[PDB]
Parts: sequence; C-alpha cells; structure tokens
Amino acid sequence: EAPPCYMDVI
Amino acid sequence: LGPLPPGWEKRTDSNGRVYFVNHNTRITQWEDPRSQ
Repeated sequence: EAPPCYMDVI
Repeated sequence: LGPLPPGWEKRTDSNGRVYFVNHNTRITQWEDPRSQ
C-alpha cells in the first residue's frame, strides 16, 4: 500500500 | 537520530501507520527521510 495523497493529508 | 530535513513532517494515518510528508514536493512516503 501507499501512504495517503498529500492533498488528503493537508 | 537528528531532526527531519526542512520541509518534512511526521504523521500518522487513520489506521495508525506512521508516514512522512514532504511539504515542498507534496510527496508522502512510509520511509523516514533520515534513513535516506
């Protein structure tokens, strides 16, 4: 898996 | 060991998994940048 998309992060 | 490089921030996702975000490049990754 990958970590969340930045634009989901912020 | 050592501060994060400028731009970087440690977070935890909604399941409890630690990741790292680089606010300059807008990339998130599991790997500690200090290990790289």
